[PDB]
Amino acid sequence: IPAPEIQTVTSWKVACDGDEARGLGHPRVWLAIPRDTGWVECGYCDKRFVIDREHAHDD
Amino acid sequence: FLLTTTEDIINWARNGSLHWMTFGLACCAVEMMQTSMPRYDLERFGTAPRASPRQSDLMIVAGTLTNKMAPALRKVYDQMPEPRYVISMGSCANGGGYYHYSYSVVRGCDRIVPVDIYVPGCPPTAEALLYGILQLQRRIRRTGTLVR
Amino acid sequence: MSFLLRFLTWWNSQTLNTQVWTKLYGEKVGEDDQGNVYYQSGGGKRRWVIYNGESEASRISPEWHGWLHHTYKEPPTAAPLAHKPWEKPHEPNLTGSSGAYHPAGSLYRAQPVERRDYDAWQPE
Amino acid sequence: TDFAQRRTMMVDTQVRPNEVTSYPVIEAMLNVPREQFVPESRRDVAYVGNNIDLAPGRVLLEPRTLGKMMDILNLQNGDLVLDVGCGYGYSAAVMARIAEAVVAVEEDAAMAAEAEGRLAAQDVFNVAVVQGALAEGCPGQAPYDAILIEGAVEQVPEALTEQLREGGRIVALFREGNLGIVRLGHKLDGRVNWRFAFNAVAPLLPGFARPRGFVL
Amino acid sequence: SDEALLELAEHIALRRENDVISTQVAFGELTVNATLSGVIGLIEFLRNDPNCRFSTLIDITAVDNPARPARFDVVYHLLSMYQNQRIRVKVQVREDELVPSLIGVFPGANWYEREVFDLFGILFSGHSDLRRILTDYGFRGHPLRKDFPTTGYVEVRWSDIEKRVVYEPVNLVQEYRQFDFLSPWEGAKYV
Amino acid sequence: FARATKYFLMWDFIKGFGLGMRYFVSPKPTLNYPHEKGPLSPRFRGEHALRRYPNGEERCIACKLCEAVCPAQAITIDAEPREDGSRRTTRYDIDMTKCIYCGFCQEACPVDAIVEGPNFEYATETREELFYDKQKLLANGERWEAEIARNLQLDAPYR
Amino acid sequence: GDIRKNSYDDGSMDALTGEQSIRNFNINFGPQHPAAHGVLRMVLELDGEIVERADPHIGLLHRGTEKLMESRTYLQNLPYLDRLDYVAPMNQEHAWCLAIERLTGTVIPRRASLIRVLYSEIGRILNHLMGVTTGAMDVGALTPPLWGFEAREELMIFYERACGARLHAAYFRPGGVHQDLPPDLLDDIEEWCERFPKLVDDLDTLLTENRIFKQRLVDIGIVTEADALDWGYTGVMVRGSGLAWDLRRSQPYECYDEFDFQIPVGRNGDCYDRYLCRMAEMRESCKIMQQAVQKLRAEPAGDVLARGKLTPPRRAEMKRDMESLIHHFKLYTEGFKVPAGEVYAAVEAPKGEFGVYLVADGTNKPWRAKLRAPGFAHLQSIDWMSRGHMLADVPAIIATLDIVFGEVDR
Ligand code: SF4
Ligand code: SF4
Ligand code: SF4
Ligand SMILES: [Ca+2]
Ligand SMILES: [Ca+2]
Ligand SMILES: [Zn+2]
Repeated sequence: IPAPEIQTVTSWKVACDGDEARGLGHPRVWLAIPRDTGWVECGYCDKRFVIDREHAHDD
Repeated sequence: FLLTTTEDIINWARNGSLHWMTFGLACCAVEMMQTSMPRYDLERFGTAPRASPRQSDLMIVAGTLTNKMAPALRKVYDQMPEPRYVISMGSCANGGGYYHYSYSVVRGCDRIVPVDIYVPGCPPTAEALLYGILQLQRRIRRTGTLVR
Repeated sequence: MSFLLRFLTWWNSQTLNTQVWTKLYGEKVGEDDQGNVYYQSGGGKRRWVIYNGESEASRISPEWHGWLHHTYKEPPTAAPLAHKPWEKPHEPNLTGSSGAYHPAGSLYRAQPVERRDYDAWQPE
Repeated sequence: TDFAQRRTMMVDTQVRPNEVTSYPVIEAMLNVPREQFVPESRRDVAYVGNNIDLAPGRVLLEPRTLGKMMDILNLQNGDLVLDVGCGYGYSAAVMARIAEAVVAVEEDAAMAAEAEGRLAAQDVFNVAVVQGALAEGCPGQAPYDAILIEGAVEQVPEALTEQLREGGRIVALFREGNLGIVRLGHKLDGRVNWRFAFNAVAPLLPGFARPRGFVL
Repeated sequence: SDEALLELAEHIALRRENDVISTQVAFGELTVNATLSGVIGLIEFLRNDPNCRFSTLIDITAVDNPARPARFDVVYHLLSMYQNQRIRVKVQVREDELVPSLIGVFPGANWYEREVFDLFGILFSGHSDLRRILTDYGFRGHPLRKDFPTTGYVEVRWSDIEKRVVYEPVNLVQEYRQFDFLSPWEGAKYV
Repeated sequence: FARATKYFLMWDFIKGFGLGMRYFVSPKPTLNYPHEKGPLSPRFRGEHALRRYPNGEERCIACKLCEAVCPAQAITIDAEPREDGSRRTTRYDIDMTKCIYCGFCQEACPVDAIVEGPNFEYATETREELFYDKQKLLANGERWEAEIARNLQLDAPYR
Repeated sequence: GDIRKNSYDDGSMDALTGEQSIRNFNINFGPQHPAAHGVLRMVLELDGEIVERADPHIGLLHRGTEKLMESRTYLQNLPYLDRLDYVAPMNQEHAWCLAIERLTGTVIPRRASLIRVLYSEIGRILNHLMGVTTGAMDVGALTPPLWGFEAREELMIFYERACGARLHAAYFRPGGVHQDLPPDLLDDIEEWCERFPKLVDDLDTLLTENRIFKQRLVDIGIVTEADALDWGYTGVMVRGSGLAWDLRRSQPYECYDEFDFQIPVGRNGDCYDRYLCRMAEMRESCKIMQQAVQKLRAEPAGDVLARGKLTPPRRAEMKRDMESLIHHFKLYTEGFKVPAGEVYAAVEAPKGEFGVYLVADGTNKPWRAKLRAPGFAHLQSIDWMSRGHMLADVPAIIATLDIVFGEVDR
């Protein structure tokens, strides 16, 4: 199954809430992108976050 | 043609003069009553109440049917002259509703009498019932004959 | 027989007295893709639709449903509803037809889905 | 206690509204004192709408059950009736006011002796109490026009239904688990054909159970 | 009203010592536990006594407690419009024990005792018209006992063969689901 | 005497006739159904639907809070890990003849997956058409999403 | 108190009266009968149309609510209350909430308290409009119900705009009310209150001084103070006899102390007095609705639920904070626990005193829930009330008692 949505990020920790205004999404969760695979998927909405390795900024 | 146009006239008269028995069991009867009140005026369709089953064409099972009541509902249905139509109104009559797992409730009025239309809701709004009555009219137009 | 249909029936787009009333007091608000025409009186105090074909209340699409039921003030002509690309077109009530929904195990289906919850051993 | 008012109330509210139209039955139930036909300890509850326990596994049937049971037997002035399991004899006394004579069969010598004493004290003379096993009936005085079985059965033995006259009626309460069906039988061409009458419950009589063994 | 209800409870305990087993005031309500043999005398005293004028019978009900030697509680709720107070009377009843009827005091007790008899199977002595009031004619069992199933045992259907509405054993297309949510943690009672 | 005089002149009947005639010539509030409809608020509890996210994925994650809260036990759910490992239902049934249309399920849902929509005109000719399966509920959500989403926005400040 | 053997002013005794009464004129009055509310089977014994015995058979709408309640949580049981005296559902919800709140020792927010008073009085008008105008239909007046039920239609729209349901709101919750009212809804309730007295005048003009109406109600169903105490009368059934008893004053609950309203009472205790009392109560409820809307506008913004350990959090908090998500998850599945104890919580429902006798045992489900319906006690007295009257008076007597069988049978 292909992801419903891909976002490219420059951080190894992302937050997802369904992108919906003022309580219309899902509970807000923080996800960790593994340094091995470089992507993580939201357990609520299945959105995939993919790391931009060259610009990935460690915090 | 003669016979199909004859049935069309019969279906037209039966749809335009659909008299329903004064028969309400529970809180679905409150919304059924609102359907005949000024906001909706069910009677403007020719759909008027009749106290006696001998003058009724339509039974609206509006409310919970208990085991103790089931013989009485069957009796007055049996005393409707034919054609007779039945509308099941609301969750209790449709399938038992909130009391489906009770010891004293019939789990759906179609265990007692045949049903033509099921109206969903608990209760269906007065407008939802009016929609259901017009769906019965479509059904009669689609399939009505001299028998029913 | 067009006029007679209007004179004798009440399920074909409007009765004759509904048409007269609309002409006297109706103000056109817009149209939907089925050709149903929407009207108002008193600037939206009263709102009604003239059906193109059979007068079936389930033909009103979600585009106009909110306005027709006074949920929203403004018609979809002035304030159109936002639609997602995965949405599907409106369907009326299909109950008396062959397109009616039926459960997968229904005898109407003609291929009712067979159900089981264990795998049986098969002899060699 | 004003048992007369309780008796009238029992007929008005438990018998009449339950499709008991036979006026002979209504007249009989309005007159036979129910409290005189129950154990002394049950005297104050003689007119309650429930089965009265007489002995382990034996009851005096509820007024609705007996009223409807007698109404469908449709007893005539010339009828000879077999009342199986008469208990203290209340049912026999009621039927004695309609039928010509009643043969009341009881299996407990304690209840059979009390039935005779209580039946006599009410001046009931067309009722003979015969002591013996319920499932046997009383074949000495057969054939009978009607048979009433006063407790739940699973099967009615052929020996019992042979004591029924051709064209005779038998009414029995059948038990299928938690379900009780009163059925009315008619003897035709030697076979008793059973039909549904109404739903009511009572404990199973001793000797009327069915043969139930191992089933895979 | 808490001091008032405690004072009233002493008045009742004093004047009807043998009727009263104990009294309690909890959640602003006075409950009197009474003996079965003295309940009618006590309720009569409560109705007529000047200090406690409980001339309205609010209702009578029962509670089932299968873990107890006397499994049933019969509960009398009484209101006084003149004193503007309420009281609850509780008596413990064993299965097959008879409860004296209150219809001599309150004619309106008649239907409440029929309901207790119907739904719990408790018989009342001295009742003029004791028959089932809420269940179907010839119903088997007493549904509000904790050991009676929610769905009962039998259900009705119209039979085309008998041309009657007949009873049949219960068959559920979907069996009743009874979720168990209760947590294994009670929590604390902080001082 | 004054009351006796007025009854002789039928004043109570005359007043009624006059009141009747005042109503006779007054506007009628009757709706011209099906052309004209009653008012529905955004909170109206109508037909059930299963919603999707703006990205097209199902919102339901098979938490079963709706099935647990349902007073009528009208909801039946079975779930497995999907092929991609996602937590999703394989069965989601609502028995619409058991449902009491209370809206507890949409209150319990943590992701706004199950809602009661604005539709109320779906009377059926057979009872089994009211046993809604997952695809039927999702089809309702795909057809009614635009109105459902707007109603959620309107009532969000009160939820 | 038994008239079956006729007694004549000339002392005559007929030969037939001597015989025992075996063949009596018994008639099923209901269930399928316009005056029987669909589910009343009253067996009447008539003697020249004089009612000599009335034997109500009830239970034709008994659905085992009290048994069904024992296998559900406290929140899952709230909609069952809606469906007892279903003409005014939120008034019945109130007793359930009050009982739980007392056992848990919970205080509800001020705004929720005002809303409960507001919609309780809407329910009283919803009930009295139904009772008075269908009571008029019982004595042959066709028009009053049509006028009254148009006003009911407007009030049912106020129901729907608060909770999304026209009848079975499930709106009062343990801990307050589910949602806050939109400001435009308060404007519309105020606008409706300004018109409503005009309808009450019109109904009064049509009925109150009509000679036919008076001859159908005056001196019918007379109740004395002593009769009221025999049969557990409450509500208008006692106030019509002149007893100024109203639970909102005698045993105040919510915030009724700070509202201004009066208690109508009758002097003759007949069907006419109880009709006048109900018409007057409708005017008083309209005034309360006006005060409540003014208080709600003057209130500072606040919550409508107690939150805490009793009610779920708001949805926005549920989707952001870990504690809120847990409390949402747990309170919608297990629900709150109610400490062991027993309470009887009563309200002045539109039909009389409605009460819940709740036995809690410390778990999340009621051990026993006994529902005290005012109509159960009122209907039981119909035999005494109807004895001696004619058959035509029976529908008027059924009306005056204000019976709905969702609560009689439960
Ligand atoms: S379906 Fe709902 S509204 Fe209709 S009778 Fe049953 S409980 Fe009442
Ligand atoms: S609306 Fe209520 S009864 Fe219907 S599915 Fe949702 S929670 Fe269950
Ligand atoms: S619809 Fe909502 S509450 Fe129900 S299982 Fe899906 S996510 Fe959970
Ligand atoms: Ca995926
Ligand atoms: Ca007499
Ligand atoms: Zn996400």
